[PDB]
Amino acid sequence: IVMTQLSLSVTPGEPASISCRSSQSLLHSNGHTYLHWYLQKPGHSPQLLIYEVSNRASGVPDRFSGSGSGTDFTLKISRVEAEDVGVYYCEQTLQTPLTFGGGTRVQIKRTVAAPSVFIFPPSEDQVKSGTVSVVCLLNNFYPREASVKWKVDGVLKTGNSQESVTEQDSKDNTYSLSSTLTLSNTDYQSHNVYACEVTHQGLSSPVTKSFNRG
Amino acid sequence: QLQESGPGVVKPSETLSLTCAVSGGTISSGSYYWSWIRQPPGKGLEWIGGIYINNKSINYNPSLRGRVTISIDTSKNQFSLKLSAVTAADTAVYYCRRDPISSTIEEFDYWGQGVLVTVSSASTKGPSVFPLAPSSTAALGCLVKDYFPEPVTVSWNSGSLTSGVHTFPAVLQSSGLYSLSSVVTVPSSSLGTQTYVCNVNHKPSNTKVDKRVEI
Amino acid sequence: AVGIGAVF
Repeated sequence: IVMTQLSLSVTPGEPASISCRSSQSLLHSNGHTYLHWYLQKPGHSPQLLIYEVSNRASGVPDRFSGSGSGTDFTLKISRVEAEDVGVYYCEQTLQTPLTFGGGTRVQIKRTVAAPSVFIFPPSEDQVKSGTVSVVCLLNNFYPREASVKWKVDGVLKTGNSQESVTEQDSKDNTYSLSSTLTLSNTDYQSHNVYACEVTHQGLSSPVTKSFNRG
Repeated sequence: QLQESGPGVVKPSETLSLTCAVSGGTISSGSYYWSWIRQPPGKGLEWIGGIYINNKSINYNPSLRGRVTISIDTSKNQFSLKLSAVTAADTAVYYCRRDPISSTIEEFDYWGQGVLVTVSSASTKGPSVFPLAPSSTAALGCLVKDYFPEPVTVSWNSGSLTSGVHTFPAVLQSSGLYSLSSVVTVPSSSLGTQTYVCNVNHKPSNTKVDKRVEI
Repeated sequence: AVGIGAVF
């Protein structure tokens, strides 16, 4: 038994509908239908919004509403704002095992914004201990799709970097990305130019930030 | 209401033990269904198991049945979770939750704040903090490298600098240690007008590190 | 959740 619910890009002030489908009917012989909706904001525990298909929990604002039947259910946000951004989960409590849907992420849709790009050489503190970390920062961009390519003396690098992206910013609805290129001290001192090349649809051409070692 | 307690780090193939302290009422109440739920970092919610009143009405997720046990201790007003043969897939935030069995009782549930459990052979270790030196807008930051386990918190100027700060999700390196960066973008004319200090807190090692960042 | 059909 499984519940079927991914990202939703929503213009602020406009309505949002999140769908949940169940493999089995969630109607109990007692007449109740045990489907509920949660919102999990980033860095928080989940908060109950709607219980038993259509009832708001205590203190839940009226812009949230629920509807559905048997195997098909829909959560509605009347006017989406920044405080509604997060992951929305449906859950059934008809029977054990209790089960959650996979989640639906709501993100605020905005106009394209190109990243500001910065490269950081390894510090002299770190090189003393035998490792070099080169960091490339992509700041406040939209949409989330971005490509970072490291080049060492013009040569493409693979398998030697890791990156992560922030959650959508609350005020400008942008993303930011940090990528770290890791090499040994010996391999770092063997090359000269270190560059991070950034491709993003907010730019007309790939942007490259680089430095010369020393 | 509810507060989870855990060991922090568990070695792979060993047993994870958690407890949830219940307050404001007895765990034996027939008004509530008590659950353990977990969430691996960046993933969805998973129900582990739950209990109604006592140990004769415990049920488990089929994916965990035979590897988990849940128990109640009415003397301490606690319920507990025991998960054996743990792998990296069991690294997660673990929540306890209280559900009213009927809206006739009340119209809200309660979730604990959750406790992170990390499954790894790595040793608990505070981070090394390196400056990301700047050299319109300028960027500076701190590289928080080779710590274990999660989490670290990073503030800037003791919390007086919050606008324009980005603290990124940590990455898990092949060494089994974590690394993250925290950055702030400032007007280029702000360079030198005040000090920029990152305050790195690693509660698992009970360590606090401050690093002034400059050109 | 509010409402647990599993106990009924």
